[PDB]
Amino acid sequence: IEQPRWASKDSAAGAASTPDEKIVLEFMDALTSNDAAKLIEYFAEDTMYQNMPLPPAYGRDAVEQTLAGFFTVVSVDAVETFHIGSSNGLVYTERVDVLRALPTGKSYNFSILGVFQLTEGKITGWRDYFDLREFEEAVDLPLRG
Amino acid sequence: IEQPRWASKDSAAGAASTPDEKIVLEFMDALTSNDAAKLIEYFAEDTMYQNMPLPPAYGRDAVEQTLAGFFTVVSVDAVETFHIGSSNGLVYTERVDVLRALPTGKSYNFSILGVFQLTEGKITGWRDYFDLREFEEAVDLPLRG
Repeated sequence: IEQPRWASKDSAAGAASTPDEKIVLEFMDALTSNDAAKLIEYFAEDTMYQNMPLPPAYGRDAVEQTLAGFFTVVSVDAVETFHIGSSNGLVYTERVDVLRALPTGKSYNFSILGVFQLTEGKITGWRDYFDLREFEEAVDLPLRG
Repeated sequence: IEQPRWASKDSAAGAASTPDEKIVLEFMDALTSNDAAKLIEYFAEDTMYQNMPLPPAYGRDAVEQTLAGFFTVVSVDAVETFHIGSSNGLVYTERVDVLRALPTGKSYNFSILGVFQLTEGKITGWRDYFDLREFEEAVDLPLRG
């Protein structure tokens, strides 16, 4: 997938310049592992993960459960981060995730702006904002929201 | 509107601390005017506005047309900004917008994360990321995506 017209060099992923920005970019790379056990290592005990506005997962256990269930029906084939930046303890990623439904083989491009909060290098909060119209079809799980 | 559990006092709207952050907050306040003629004044000639992943408006004319059309069928009744922050020339707003359908009187709460790029105090880019599942019903305009 190509770089959008509005992409700004000043905030490109390769220009990450804080420890937290770099950790989040590592996490973005690890997403294609489709491995909840690998991914949960990035989270603190006191944490949350939410695909807005679906019910949020609070605590590391719930997060791991959610990720595991997700990777049961969907593969993250690619993550392209156009922008990374940070402010007042929050890290922002403007990106596209390519998701593939395991039962159907259909692929989906999701334009996503996500916010991360890290405490001592571990994720205490992750909220992704994107259009969920196709997320329902892409994920063979009830959304519950 | 209630403060979400994950809200950080460190990045609260009232703590906006750069000229750009303050401008974007002023624009957030102006949205409830439902007045495209008022709103387009915040924009540069070279600009874009997109509700991801719907077709983008490029140039000031298209943006004003889009805003006018939206305000023909929907009222922005409230904008609650939980977080504002900025980094590498971009401004981020984590917020909820309350939209009301004019033909039905039905209200909708949208959880939105928006990125803004400003040049000399004027909007050069505005992209809102949120779930469009209800946007379709909320807006009595054909979606082009």
